[PDB]
Amino acid sequence: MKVTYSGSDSKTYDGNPANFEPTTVQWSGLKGLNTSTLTSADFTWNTADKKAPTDAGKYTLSLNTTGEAALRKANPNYDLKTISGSYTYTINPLGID
Repeated sequence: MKVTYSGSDSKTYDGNPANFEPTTVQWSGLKGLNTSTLTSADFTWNTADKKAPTDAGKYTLSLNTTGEAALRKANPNYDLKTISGSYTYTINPLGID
């Protein structure tokens, strides 16, 4: 009876910004919840500039207010009063032999 999200992903450092993939986010708590309309724009990187990072490190993203509205719109039979979650994205350092 409580909508939650979780998930994780990673890449190896390549000097390019990370590409968050919303299909790696795992949803739970409500049978039949429609998450098919969510996009990368619906989550915000919890970084200093709120942009996708490049440097090796451990980062998180959170569903933002745009994302809350999108999820609510996709589920008209419900009044989704809480949405809680955690999502971790790691950029691993590049091995140099």
